[PDB]
Amino acid sequence: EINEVVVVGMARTPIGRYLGGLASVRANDLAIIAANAAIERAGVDPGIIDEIVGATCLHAGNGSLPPRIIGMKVGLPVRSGSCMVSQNCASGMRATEIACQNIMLGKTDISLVTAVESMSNIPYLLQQARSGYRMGDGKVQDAMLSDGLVCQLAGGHMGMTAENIAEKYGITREECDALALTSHQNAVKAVDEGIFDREIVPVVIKSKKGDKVISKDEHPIRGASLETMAKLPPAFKKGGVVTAANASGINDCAAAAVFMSKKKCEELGLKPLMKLVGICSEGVDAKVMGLGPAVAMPKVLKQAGWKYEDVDYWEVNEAFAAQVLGVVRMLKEEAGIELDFSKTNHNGSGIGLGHPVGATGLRIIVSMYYELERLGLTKGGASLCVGGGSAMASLWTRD
Amino acid sequence: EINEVVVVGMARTPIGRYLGGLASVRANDLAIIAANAAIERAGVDPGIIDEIVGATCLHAGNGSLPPRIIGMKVGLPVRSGSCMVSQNCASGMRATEIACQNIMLGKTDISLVTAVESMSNIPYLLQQARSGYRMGDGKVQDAMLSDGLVCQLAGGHMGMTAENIAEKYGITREECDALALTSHQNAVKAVDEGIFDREIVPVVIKDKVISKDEHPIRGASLETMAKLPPAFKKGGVVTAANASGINDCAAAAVFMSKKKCEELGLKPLMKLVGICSEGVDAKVMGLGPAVAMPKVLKQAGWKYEDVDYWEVNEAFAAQVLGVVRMLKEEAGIELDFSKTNHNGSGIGLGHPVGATGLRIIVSMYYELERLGLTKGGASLCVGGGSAMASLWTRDI
Amino acid sequence: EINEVVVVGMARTPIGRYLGGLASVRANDLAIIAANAAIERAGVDPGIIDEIVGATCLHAGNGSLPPRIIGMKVGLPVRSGSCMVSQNCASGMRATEIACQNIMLGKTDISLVTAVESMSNIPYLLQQARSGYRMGDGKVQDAMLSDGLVCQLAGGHMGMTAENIAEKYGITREECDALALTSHQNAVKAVDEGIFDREIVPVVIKDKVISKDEHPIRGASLETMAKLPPAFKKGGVVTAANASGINDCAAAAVFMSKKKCEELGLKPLMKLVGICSEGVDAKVMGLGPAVAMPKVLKQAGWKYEDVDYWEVNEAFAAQVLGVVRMLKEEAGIELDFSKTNHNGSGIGLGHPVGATGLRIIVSMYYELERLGLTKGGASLCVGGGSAMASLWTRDI
Amino acid sequence: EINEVVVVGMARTPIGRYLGGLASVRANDLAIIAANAAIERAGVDPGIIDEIVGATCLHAGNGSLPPRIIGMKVGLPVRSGSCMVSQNCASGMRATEIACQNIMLGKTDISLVTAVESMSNIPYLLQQARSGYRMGDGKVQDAMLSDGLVCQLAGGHMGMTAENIAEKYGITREECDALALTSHQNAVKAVDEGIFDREIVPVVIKSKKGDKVISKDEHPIRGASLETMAKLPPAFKKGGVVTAANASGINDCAAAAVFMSKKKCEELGLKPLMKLVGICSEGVDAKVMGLGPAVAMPKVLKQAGWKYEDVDYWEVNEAFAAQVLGVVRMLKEEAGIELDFSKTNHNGSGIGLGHPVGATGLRIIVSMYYELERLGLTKGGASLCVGGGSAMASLWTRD
Repeated sequence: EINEVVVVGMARTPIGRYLGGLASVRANDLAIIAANAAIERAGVDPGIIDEIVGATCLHAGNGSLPPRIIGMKVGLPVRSGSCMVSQNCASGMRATEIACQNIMLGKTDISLVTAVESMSNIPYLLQQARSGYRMGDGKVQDAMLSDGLVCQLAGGHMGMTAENIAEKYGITREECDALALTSHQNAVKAVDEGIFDREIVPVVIKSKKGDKVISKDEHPIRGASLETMAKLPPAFKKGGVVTAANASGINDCAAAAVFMSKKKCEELGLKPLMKLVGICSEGVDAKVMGLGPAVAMPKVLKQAGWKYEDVDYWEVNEAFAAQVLGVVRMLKEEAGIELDFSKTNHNGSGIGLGHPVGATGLRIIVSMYYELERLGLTKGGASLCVGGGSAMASLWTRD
Repeated sequence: EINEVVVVGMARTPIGRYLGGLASVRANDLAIIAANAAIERAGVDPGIIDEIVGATCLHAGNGSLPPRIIGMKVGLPVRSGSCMVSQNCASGMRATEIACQNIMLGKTDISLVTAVESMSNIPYLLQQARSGYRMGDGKVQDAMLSDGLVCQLAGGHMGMTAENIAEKYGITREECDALALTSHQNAVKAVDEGIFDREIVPVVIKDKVISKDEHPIRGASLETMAKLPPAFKKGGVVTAANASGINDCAAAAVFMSKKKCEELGLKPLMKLVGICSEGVDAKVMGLGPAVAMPKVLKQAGWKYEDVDYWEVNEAFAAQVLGVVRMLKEEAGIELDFSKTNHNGSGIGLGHPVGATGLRIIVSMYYELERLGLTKGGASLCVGGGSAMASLWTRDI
Repeated sequence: EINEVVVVGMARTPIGRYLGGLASVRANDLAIIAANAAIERAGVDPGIIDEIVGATCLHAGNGSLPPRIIGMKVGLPVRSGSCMVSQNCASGMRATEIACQNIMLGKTDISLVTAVESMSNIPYLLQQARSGYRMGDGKVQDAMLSDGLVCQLAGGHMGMTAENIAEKYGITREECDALALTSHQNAVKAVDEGIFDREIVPVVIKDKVISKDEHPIRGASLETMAKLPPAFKKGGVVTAANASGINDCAAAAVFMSKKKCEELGLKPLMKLVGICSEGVDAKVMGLGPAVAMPKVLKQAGWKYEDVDYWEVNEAFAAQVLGVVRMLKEEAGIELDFSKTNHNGSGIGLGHPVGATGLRIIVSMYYELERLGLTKGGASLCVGGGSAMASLWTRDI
Repeated sequence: EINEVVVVGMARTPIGRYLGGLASVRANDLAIIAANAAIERAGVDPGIIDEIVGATCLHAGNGSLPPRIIGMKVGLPVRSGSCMVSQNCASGMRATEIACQNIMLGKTDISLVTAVESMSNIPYLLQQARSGYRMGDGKVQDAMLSDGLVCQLAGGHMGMTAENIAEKYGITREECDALALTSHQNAVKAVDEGIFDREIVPVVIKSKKGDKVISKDEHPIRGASLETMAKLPPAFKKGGVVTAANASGINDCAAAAVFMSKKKCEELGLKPLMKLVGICSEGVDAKVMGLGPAVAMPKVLKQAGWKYEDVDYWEVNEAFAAQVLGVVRMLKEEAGIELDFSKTNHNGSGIGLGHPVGATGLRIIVSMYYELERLGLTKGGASLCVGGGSAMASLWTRD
């Protein structure tokens, strides 16, 4: 029969601003810092880790199979496995599943999962450079948009799909700005109070004149007020309800985690932090991808036999304020769920802290656990929508 | 209670030459052709497919999560799952594992796997364009190399790790050119004989049509191989002819739990027996198969002799000759070439990286079917070192 | 006291096709070949040449002040002067004027003029690369168009200004295709007959060699011209075949004061009589010659009848038919095609922009020499409108 | 016989910093501002100007025959001539010659000369984009270097040729920094005192929130001291004497001038500012291009029958401090000239004010005149070295 899987170490870097504090740190070097932190915290010798499952949305520019580069540099054995997975925003959560199911089936005993996105260092593409443009102008493409944020099925930017959710359920700019403010404010609150200090591993910038250190998330807007939110123009559509402040940002980050079979963790005398309960995907139409969590969360709860009210804390990534309010509505209408804001996103989410696409899937799992630990809770869950529709959700317990 | 996994449909496009007959068709449309072919050969309604696991080495330029695009265009339901996986050369073989483990654990009942590489359409990269070059020249990088064929751990192109194996085992070029020739000739023979016509779905150009593998060096002679200069090292044994080629191709397969196939009334073609990864040092990643094949065999309770036929990709002639030998010295295996790569391999037919991992699986089965055999296996080395191997049986 | 100006040596390379036989040779090395040819045909020691006036339309990609590089490689003394001039299509004809005015005023005694366009090697531009794109797609611009063929004043490609002339004078396509055909056929005839062998210096490829003009549409028929679609306007009279082509070529000439040529014991080939510019509105820049030819004729005291032969570049069939007519209506000139463009022109032989201005001068002379004639003239329209014209005589 | 030529109007924009105040103004729009200023100051109807001779070093990116665009936009008649000339740093001075010799020979009566270089907006090149890179990496080239500052004949940057002059004549870092300081200090002096206000025409940046105006040259280094000059590292060679402070800068600018036959200026009742006396080129080896002025200045003086001491004021462009000190030496050794620093570059030159390559050739002529006018002098001269060697010099008088 299948093994039980546990998490033994978890870490993430700060979430940097687009072209901000971490713009000088390429994705692989952020992954190495987060991976080393998780490995040390677990107390496992990197030489016995069986594989690395690396998550990222934009491979381009980071070399041949970056996860193999990241694994070898943190000391994985050359015998270890390596692969790179992408499910857009849920990349880190799908890497977690792939690794855990490998452990479930006995294929591995210890698996490293890295999730990273350095959106400040995504290159531009020259599509016709190989065979030549022959004649006439072409396009030098921003890969972060053409290969990531701009969905072909949706027809435009992710923000447009949030506008669809606002239209369908009739969400207004006032409701979006209200929710968005709390995220910026909650994020500001937790950042300055040091709530993220435990999970964070700092990133050190090796400047020539000196040596700077990034230890704090830097996306949230300080001094946000309900009237300041109302002063921003629409960011993606004329008269659209989505703005830069009520929409998740563009950001850099890397998260990592060490997973293990329950019995391997016991053999090594290590401390299991929490146990995988469930994890799965479930899609919605690309044009309303934001509602994915409203179908993934009930599904994973069914697979595990839990009721929504059983989960002690939730980390539901806020891609856009309208997107969240659409999830609340769909969860009330087509599910029997009244989203418990008192046990969900306590310290801000994507809107306030940012959305490093490739890292976020695992980021919210890391943050979920450490919030459980700070509040002495037991059962946690994390879900998030995905560009294209295929959303994910996962459930965990601290035994 | 763990579910049995069977393959109901498989397809692949012809293996086009670098900048050749398929250069005008992008990766996504190549994957769509193969997937539609595998779907109709399985005879399943694409509306009930639970997920797509898409393999490719270079995502750059192909849009947002191509596997989601590929799935929706071939008719997957919006509730289906989607993801992109890369294990360099074995990407197609890892996507298979991922989908098969989803079926093993009951997460899904029907999973579509696509594996594609359009190396003719890999874009070039401008790394400093976003923040600006400010002053001074920059680099317009060939992503095919910087993000694929050139490995930092190995210190250079994949061909250097082939040269490293040559030095380790003192493999001369004559052995490299001799193996390469038989790979080119075998590919030419099987292409002209139409052996690949069953597995192939043709690519229509919007009105020309490509339907034959076009990489094999025709008229290859023992001595034409000797006149070519080394390609990656001064005085090295690796040449363009005895090295795998750069190519375009797409392969697809529809997997299912055995209970689902019976319920739907379809015919399982072969059942998964074993699948696994196992790595070697990046400097000699070509030796990967020599550790992955004995492992998957041990995992499955199979001895090497049980396998009727193997599809073992030839990344480089020196690499294969190193695998033949490491298997002899550190394993108890004398590689049986009479039961391995009958119809040319990576050297003769080409190496469309993203698709190869699954391509050899497809070629494996149809050779089992053509020879009335039962047990088959496939394995391949991987850039970086993490090789893979798999075992299958038609005796469901 | 103003000095008399004579031409002692002239040369030109074959007119290669866009991305054709000369695509591998850059502008500078094409100019070096022509210049060396003109130098030895003049029989002058390049060490005493006082300056080089280099013409080209697209400097981008050819290094720092190419004319200085060209001069030093063909053996000009370091004390020599150097400069680059551009009047789009007439660049070669303006460089000639500049050098001839330097000789007229005693500033120099020997001036070398090179005129080159390697349109196959014009680079693409990244306008935002320096400061950064920050976010969002950008443009990779074809400089050949943005910095040359596409004119902002005219509102579009050079072909639209040809269409504008067609509407102004109601010129149908049948007239355009008919003139185009004779230009293609005449070019084919003269190419095969070796008439251009005297003026041509062949280009050696490092070991193939190009020596014949390769643009003429062979087997051109009245009805093949009618099946081609319009190229620049919906329902427009301009097609690729009746429009001038994109090409590569270099021409060179060594000018001298008549007193210097006698002092050195060399043979003057022809003497400058008149040269000037005169513009028209950019929207109908093709009509330029209809104002530049009567002006230079008036400037020189020559009537049109005095000129034995003309080389008038054909930018577009409609453009020439407009020039023929504006010359009739506003000037007293009925353009004598029996004494104009005997051996194909821009439509048949191509339009290597930077070189054309001087190329037609070279072709003019050798036709005068081939026919034993004396007085010659050359003129051409220019992107933007500032056309030029010149008059020459072998009766020094 | 040949006509006498006069200048009737002159203007230039401020010299902006590389990527500085004028980085948003493309070369053609700077040329239009300078051209309109010169035309208005001359008091000539633009509809009768016979031609425009446009000077610039880097055409790329500025459209089809920019001088024709610039001429039509300032109101030249469609009958007028147009052409673009380049002699690297002497581009503006060669455009002046071409136009003047056209007037000398009766080909034109009124000629507009524009000289511009917007080095902040020089594009990058993709050389193999047309036919394709086929396979392997290429180079995305900085055209300002590959097509301008980097000389193939010299083997490297212009700064290297200045190092050759320092080596040949044994010029030391101390002598270079001393001269360079005075240029920065003299430039600072004249800028703040408004000495350039007459010749300058301001450039207006049409920002959205507001409207900013550039009216002052912005290259000179404020607070320069002899010890601050000694603190900068070599900019182009190990242990080289050339630094960013003692080397001319990278800058944006446009200058323009209206030239006329003496008799055409009289017919229109206009005021001739000064009369062309002489103008010519003379080259030196590309590897020591800096010494060009030491051979061009004596030559033009011979053509005109003047002695060096006859010139009331000189504008000799300082490309590099070592380059100038080499000119002083060559003028003393191979010419009989003791460079009169008391009548040369009173208000700083290329080192202090900057070196917009395409505009400088005419810039120093404009500045030369207005310094003559401020000091009530009569005879002026302007010369400058050129990348590759072909240098130029010109002589003028206020009658």
